[PDB]
Amino acid sequence: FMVSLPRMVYPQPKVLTPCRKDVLVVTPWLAPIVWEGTFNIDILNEQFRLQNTTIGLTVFAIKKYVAFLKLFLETAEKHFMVGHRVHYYVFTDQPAAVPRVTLGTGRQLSVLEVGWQDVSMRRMEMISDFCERRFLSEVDYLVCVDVDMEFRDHVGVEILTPLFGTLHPSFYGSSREAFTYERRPQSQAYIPKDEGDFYYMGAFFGGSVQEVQRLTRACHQAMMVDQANGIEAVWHDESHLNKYLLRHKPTKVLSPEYLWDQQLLGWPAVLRKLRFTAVP
Repeated sequence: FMVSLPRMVYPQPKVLTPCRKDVLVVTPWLAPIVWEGTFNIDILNEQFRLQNTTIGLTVFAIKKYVAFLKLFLETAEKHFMVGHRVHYYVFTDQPAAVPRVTLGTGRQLSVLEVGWQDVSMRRMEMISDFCERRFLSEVDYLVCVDVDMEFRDHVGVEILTPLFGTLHPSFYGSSREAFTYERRPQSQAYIPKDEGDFYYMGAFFGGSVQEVQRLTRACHQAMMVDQANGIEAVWHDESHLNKYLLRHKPTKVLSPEYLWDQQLLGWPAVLRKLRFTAVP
């Protein structure tokens, strides 16, 4: 059950005036593609706060990657879901190397200790196999991101939806034949040259807990089949994520504002904001 929104004063949306004319803002299966200018964050914040939404953010920081946690977490505090309940889940082989980062009210962090083929499967296995009941009890949505990143601008409830992927920044303007999908028919991640909507990045996906566990379970199973068959997909769990999102369409797609590499790709005019970016 959803209570009424309060009275709000904001500019009238204009039917005969698009917010963005330069980019595709809805997929052919009627999922919004999230770009700056397409959303009124005040309306969305109201909708999600009225449901007392809790967002879980999962991040793996193994071996040398623990060094990235301080900037990752400090910038998440500035930019990620501010105002909403947030639970960080840091999966690491070095619990003691996790920095003590000061968190805003309503936000918490849990450190989860973890122990080549298993390493590739680790993340999908952890989210679907071991953390299943925990997540269902603790959060409404799960977001899975890479640690060697920093938030530079708002990343908020505009992304939340049953299932989302993010446009890989190297491929958003590419033809599908150029996408680095797995191309060997012997792999469960196989996608033919005449299929594919988008190339999604493994570094940022999520959705409701139920849908994220479905995705990670399916990818983990597919990866185990490939292992048994002596094959490893070209881009590992990203190849499987792409296969899954081809066959189970996401209910939102995030624009490359949400996954960018400024050193490699600059700041094109089509990106009004750079929200979550690679660390040089």
